[PDB]
Amino acid sequence: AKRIVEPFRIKMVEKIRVPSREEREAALKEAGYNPFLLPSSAVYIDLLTDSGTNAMSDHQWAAMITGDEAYAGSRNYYDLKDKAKELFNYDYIIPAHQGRGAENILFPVLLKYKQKEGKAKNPVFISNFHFDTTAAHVELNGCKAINIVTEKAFDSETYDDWKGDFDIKKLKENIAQHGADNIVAIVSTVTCNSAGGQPVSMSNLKEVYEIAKQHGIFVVMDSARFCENAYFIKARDPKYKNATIKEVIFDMYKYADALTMSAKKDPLLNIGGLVAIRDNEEIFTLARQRCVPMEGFVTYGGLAGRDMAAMVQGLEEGTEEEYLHYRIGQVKYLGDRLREAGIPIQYPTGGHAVFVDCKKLVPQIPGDQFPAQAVINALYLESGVRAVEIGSFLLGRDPATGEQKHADMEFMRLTIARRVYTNDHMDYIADALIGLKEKFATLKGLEFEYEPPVLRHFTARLKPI
Amino acid sequence: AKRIVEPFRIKMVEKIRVPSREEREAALKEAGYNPFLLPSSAVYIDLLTDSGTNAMSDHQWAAMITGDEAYAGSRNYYDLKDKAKELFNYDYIIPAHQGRGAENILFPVLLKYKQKEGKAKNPVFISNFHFDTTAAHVELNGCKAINIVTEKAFDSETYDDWKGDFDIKKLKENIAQHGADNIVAIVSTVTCNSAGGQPVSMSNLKEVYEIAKQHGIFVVMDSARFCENAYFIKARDPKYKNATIKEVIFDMYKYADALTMSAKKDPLLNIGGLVAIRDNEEIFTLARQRCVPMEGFVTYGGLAGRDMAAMVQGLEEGTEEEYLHYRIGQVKYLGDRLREAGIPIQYPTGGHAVFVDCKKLVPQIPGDQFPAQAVINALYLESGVRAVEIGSFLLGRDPATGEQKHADMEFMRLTIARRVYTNDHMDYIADALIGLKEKFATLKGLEFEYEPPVLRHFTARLKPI
Amino acid sequence: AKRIVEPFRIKMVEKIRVPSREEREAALKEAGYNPFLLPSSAVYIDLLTDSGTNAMSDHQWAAMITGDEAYAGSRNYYDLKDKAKELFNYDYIIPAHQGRGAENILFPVLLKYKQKEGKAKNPVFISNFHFDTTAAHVELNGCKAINIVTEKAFDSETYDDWKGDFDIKKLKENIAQHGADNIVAIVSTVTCNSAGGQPVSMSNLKEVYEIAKQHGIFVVMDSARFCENAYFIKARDPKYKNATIKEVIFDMYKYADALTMSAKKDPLLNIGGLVAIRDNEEIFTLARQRCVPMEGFVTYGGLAGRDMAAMVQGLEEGTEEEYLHYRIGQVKYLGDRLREAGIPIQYPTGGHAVFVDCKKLVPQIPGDQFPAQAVINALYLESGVRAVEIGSFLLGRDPATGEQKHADMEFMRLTIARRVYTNDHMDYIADALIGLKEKFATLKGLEFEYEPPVLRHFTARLKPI
Amino acid sequence: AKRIVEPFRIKMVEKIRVPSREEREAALKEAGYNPFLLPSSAVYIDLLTDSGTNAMSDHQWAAMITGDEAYAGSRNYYDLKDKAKELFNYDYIIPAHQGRGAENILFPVLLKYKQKEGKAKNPVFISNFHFDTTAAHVELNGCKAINIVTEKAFDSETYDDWKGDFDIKKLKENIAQHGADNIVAIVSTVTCNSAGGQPVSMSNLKEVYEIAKQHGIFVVMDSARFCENAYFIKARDPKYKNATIKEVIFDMYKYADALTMSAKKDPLLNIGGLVAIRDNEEIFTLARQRCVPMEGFVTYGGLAGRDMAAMVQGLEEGTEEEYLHYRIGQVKYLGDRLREAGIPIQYPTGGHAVFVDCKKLVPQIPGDQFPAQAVINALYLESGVRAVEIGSFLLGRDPATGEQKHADMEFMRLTIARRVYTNDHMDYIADALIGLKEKFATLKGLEFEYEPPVLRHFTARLKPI
Ligand SMILES: [K+]
Ligand SMILES: [K+]
Ligand SMILES: [K+]
Ligand SMILES: [K+]
Repeated sequence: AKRIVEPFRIKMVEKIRVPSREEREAALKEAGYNPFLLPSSAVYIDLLTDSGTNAMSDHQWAAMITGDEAYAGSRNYYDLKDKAKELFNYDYIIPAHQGRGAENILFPVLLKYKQKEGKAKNPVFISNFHFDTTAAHVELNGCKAINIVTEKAFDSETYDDWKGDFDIKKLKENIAQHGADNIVAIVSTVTCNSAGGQPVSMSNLKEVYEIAKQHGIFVVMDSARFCENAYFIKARDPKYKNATIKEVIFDMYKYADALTMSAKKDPLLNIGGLVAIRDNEEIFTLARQRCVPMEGFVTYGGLAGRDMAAMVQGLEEGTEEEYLHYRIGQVKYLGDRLREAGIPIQYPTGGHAVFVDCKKLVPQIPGDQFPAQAVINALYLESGVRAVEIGSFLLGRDPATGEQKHADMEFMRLTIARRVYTNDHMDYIADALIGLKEKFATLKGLEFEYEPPVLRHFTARLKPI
Repeated sequence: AKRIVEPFRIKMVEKIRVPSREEREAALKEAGYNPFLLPSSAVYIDLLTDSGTNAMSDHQWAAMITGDEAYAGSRNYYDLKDKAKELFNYDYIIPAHQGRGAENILFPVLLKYKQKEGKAKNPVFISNFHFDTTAAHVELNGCKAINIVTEKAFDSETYDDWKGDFDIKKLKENIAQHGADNIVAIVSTVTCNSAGGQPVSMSNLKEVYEIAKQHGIFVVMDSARFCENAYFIKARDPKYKNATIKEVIFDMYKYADALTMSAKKDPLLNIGGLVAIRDNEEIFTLARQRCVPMEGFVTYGGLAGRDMAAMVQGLEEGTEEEYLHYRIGQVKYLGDRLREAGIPIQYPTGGHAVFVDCKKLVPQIPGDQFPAQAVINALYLESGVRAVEIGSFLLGRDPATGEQKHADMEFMRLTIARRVYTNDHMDYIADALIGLKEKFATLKGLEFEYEPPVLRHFTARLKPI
Repeated sequence: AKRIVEPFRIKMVEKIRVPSREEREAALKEAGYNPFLLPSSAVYIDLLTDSGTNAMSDHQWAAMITGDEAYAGSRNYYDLKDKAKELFNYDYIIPAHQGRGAENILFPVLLKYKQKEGKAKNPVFISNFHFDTTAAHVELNGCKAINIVTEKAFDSETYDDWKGDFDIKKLKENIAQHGADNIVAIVSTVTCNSAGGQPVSMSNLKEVYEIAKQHGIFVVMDSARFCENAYFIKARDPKYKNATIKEVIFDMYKYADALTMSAKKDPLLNIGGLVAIRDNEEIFTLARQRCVPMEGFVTYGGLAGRDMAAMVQGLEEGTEEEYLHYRIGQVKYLGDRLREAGIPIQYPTGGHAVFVDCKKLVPQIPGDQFPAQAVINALYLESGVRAVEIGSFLLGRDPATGEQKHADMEFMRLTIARRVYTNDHMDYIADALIGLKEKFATLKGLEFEYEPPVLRHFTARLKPI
Repeated sequence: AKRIVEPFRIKMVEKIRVPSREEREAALKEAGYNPFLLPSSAVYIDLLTDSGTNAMSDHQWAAMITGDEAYAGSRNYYDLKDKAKELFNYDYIIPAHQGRGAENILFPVLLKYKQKEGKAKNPVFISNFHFDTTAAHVELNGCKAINIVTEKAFDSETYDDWKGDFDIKKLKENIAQHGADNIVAIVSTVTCNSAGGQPVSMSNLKEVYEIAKQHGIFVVMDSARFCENAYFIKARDPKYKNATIKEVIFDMYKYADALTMSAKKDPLLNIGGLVAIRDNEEIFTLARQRCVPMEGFVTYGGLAGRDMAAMVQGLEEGTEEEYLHYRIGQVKYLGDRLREAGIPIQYPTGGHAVFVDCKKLVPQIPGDQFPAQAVINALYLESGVRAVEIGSFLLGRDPATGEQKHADMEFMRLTIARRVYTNDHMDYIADALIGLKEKFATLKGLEFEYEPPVLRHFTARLKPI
């Protein structure tokens, strides 16, 4: 396992504490054995997500201080528009308060646009893998969300360079089965979050786009982690070996017609989103009409002018290679410490998180007793570290039978915020999990106390068996 | 006119400039004669709105610096929940990125809840006056928005203590006409924005609520300007003469079942919103489910933890009587300067803006040629001041005929941001408007250089006749 | 009296409060009838000084966030060096923590340098008027401080364009009487602080410098209020009518060999000082050797890197003409309000304060009972405003007699911080003083409760007679 | 070597870069082969000092935003006064812009006070080891500075718990030789900076004070690193094994009459100093009289109000045992990596820095050709790390001989700022120096290209022999 040194130094700290074992026990109980309900004051290292918890630089804070709060025509709106043109070569932007706000603005518009023509009678969206909010917006607008990530993604321990790739065969099959008239859009998720933050190669992006253009399908690049994706392209694709990260990004965006982006990820913010449209003025116009009632006036889109200013600077900092090398090498370091100790993970590690296969750690716990959640709860009780479940607890029940939907993998996600934790915090997390090796055998499994009909993952209360 | 001194001093300034008249001319020329498309660098004093342009205190900025960005369970979410309980006595809160995000969360849920029971077959919402985003969410959810503000509001020059009051007779008629089963909710807007920022009295709020409860109708308090409303109750209602602002606020919230709030207004923020629900756990639960896909996870609701922290401090600062007395006395000063010089305004002045009747100043320009906007542009070319048109340009066309709807008022809104401008900036606005008197007579009227089917006012290109 | 509008708007406020009469009585008593000993919490509007209490801009605070804290070689040290070259054309700088720190570095060095040659046997310093700290350093180094300001300065009510000028006849007499060999340096104070913030004309600066260079005397420009001085030159000297403020500044510094500067005045800071030397490398080298033990390493001089960064931005903002016009116009507005009510002031008003000639207000109080201090205390008690005495209280005892040294003028200085208070705060101050008109005759006078041997103006405890 | 994990996480970063070798070479050349004249932009990791380069917390930054800039009676002045009472039990404070400002205020006053009695005819100061500025102020006031640190301090590789201790026998001998009447003060430096940041034991501090009080000698505690000293007492003295850090601190200050403090060290600030006097009101009054001309008015002492506010919070954070354990453990980590690799260091490591012996690394370079500076320079050329030479280049020339003074040691000081660098930056430094091992043998030595008289080390330009 190799530690990579920060290409920055610390300028401001925030105190963190390890609550006592007694305090953690009381807190977990109070939270109904569901870490999502814990107050942040009961957490030492928080690995719930890499969304909006990042540390900004002094230049981002400085940009906030001088941000223009004007209701219309903020200076920072124009700077953001120029930044999006510089990075992606896209001519239109609509700021949004966060990624799911950008989805909310654009997706209904793309459906309406396909329907206007008389098409989209049985509308679907196709993606390598739809993130949870993205799929939620697809479904709320009456469409079907289809995921066709390569099957190499489901082979956890086997190394592959590009586990976020679309399965091209399945794409062609879906187009023939549903008809191009029913495909509202293809959503290319970079990096492919739900497959473990695995990169999509340039040639796969290009082939997907070429096919889409042969059938007139609109392509949207879900870009929360577009920089981590570009780093991996540069690291693993010989063709981009000597290219700068911005060159890679520039080529990637040749293969989409628009982007939706959570700026809470790669652009190193605490809040913020964006819609950028390459050149379709009609889509831009319609998306602006929806922006007004849902997010805000079109030159701020539900953000303070200081957050647009921070976004402009964060977009530049998120592309820097020295930073990306360190950031992703840190996630790899954590992954390697775990792997070297016999803990099974998705390998290789993606850009922002390490996924631990809990099935192999607790064979005695059946899917429906949430084995990944039992590991997470033990980790919490043992170290004050908060991780999140990507398994059968999250998957939920089959609506037709009302039975626990079958979960192929029982993952614990160790999600890492950008520029917040050092490699010694990474060692603390790895030692806590390795240390549970002889406790895994005795873990019991959990039951429901209160099971909500929807979004159970977030508020269900549980109890050990 | 009486000037009231600031109960604070200046700690940080932001530079503003009066572009040269040719710059102004060039700018307005280039903006297609429509100030909602000017960049903020073309503006000297901005009076477009009082939303999100406020100046925060040093305690608000300090609260931002230590705000908790945790994804779940932020410390500032708990502080906000306690502050809402303290101010309104409401037990449930859902943060939102801004007021229209709170409307988007709650309104669909209220409709579904009324329909769940089998009711709401021809659904309507009734308000003293629906703000523009509020009415847009009502209509987007297939409902009708009915406004029943007292007719005293339309008598501009005649003083009345309570021009934002609901007409109780029209309320009872609407209930009988539509049926209580069709009334999804009553929306009490305080202050009554669309009537000129005019207060709703405590006895009117109470009567509306009592009637609503007889019929089982849910009442929502649209609270962007609740503190300005409470100041006016304390100033004009003998019953609250010796009460504190917080006591007034506490009594007001006994007359609603929930509130929607743009925290960009009275709570003195640049971004931020809130949904608070008094005690209906089921509505809370359903609103939480909608919050997730639209705004964000339920403990941050599309806000950075630093903005929840500023919001807690801002809610406290917004209730301070000395500040409210100053703030509202500044708007009354600008109004009195105008009134004393013979410019007709809605009187008395509301909490946050001065409304000027432009029909009376440019009689030769008919509604369809935009009298208010020609006043607005003139005001921009002469002084760099950007005001907003509340008239024929804003009213729009009637889709049935494509007929320019008839406005009964051609207003110029002079909207004032909190703690940003001095009484001297107020004298600059008034003198510039009083300096136009000779030119009003020679004012032309504008034509459309480019007109859009929706967002007219935001994006239409116009040209002088 | 004419109110001039701010060329900026407010971005951050600081709450201020009027303590009750009961609190003000208690506080003044506790501070032994000496406002210098009051806590800031017992003060409403603070007019004690215009030093370090200014309001910075958003660009100044932004500059502080990215400031380089490096011990040696800070980026901001090089920016400050380039800024001093740009403004003054001086090639060497030494930062200092504030203006008396710059005096402490430079004055000892100039003495030593004059003595090295065998001169300076009975060393003196000559100025138009030595500020208090400046004279203190002159005396601490065993030298005599001589002040030769024009006699027009002592004629309060009679207008003169240049009351800070040096009396050229007295200069030539002093050179002849002491000998050029005994004159360590001439100190040109701009504006002339002790004369009421009155400007020194360009032709007087030039004449003084030409004379100094005939006798080989070193000239130091005490520059705390160099921008206020430059504004007055542009406003009153026909030769600079069309010049920019920077052109005026560039010409003024042609008439000195070095400068000492409190950056807490015109450069708009809360802390900060500077030594700049035109071209004498030897003086620079000696001043750098003294800087090390007294202030800090030579590339920070007792300042954080964030304060050097703010100083670079402040230096530029302090020169803006629209800001100086407003600022100086605010001080003239307060002075004109007083003059129009028959309150005798130094006229015309200087750049940063209004001086109220208290000998005329309180004739019944003789110097040694401190007339100006009697006015200040009554003003404090009546309004919460804190001002400062520029009279016989400050003048202190005669070292020969041990009795009250005789005082020319008995002034009350109303010192105005930059960008902090509005013209409504000025009205407040003027109205409180004007409202004391009838009380002036009966004012009792002051005795000592405790008199410190030196610097008694800062800590003496006094009692009302 | 053991890595200790941070008891905080990162909230703001500052980018740092490793110049290229080319750049590195160019820059060092341009700088005259001397790192005290390099600009910070040519440095990757800066180990010049631990003074004022620390990272503050979010609570410190927040405290700055609400700091009171009042000229007199700032709220923060009173908070600081209470804080010094709480920590040290001292009743009087005088803020100072930094530690040498505090020395400048107090030392001349102690001299004068001893002389007032007719004593101090051949005045001396005695310390375990006077820091450089401290000795400079002693000498500038005509006194002799005597250092009597235990001889255990000069035995680099031999472990001793208390290498900063005074040699009590030499103390008694010096008192007998000079006479108590000539001893202006004893200065107890904690930790003992010049001995390598080595702690002074409680029992040594107590014994020194007891002896002083018997002779009537005033004791001053030089407190820049009082918290690091307190940590070591708790770690190594069995009597304080279960005491809190604050208890240890409280006891330490029982053994002094006053303190001088650079708050740029343990209090975690970028600027700031303090004078605190236990109970001698006369010393306090005299020190306040000198504070006025040299530093500022007595309630701010040359600091902005925001820096006093940060100091109050910094003083509390610098006492936190978890932080101190991490901080001191990080220095120990760096020392253990060097020692485990065979690099000779002062052992055990002190609180804030690692001292390396370059005499043994490059025996082929005489003292006069600068053995430590050639390690530093190559260290800089290979890694971009800047350290400070504590040896022959620092030492100078004997005043009466004028030849290169004999340097006992040829120490490279690796000084570590608080909360700025991670343990991976520590590895980067350890690796850079370890990887020089082979390469050391070929090092040449350096001569002067330009050697200034008394500003040698900061200024001399040098070249390689
Ligand atoms: K966040
Ligand atoms: K805003
Ligand atoms: K200050
Ligand atoms: K510093």
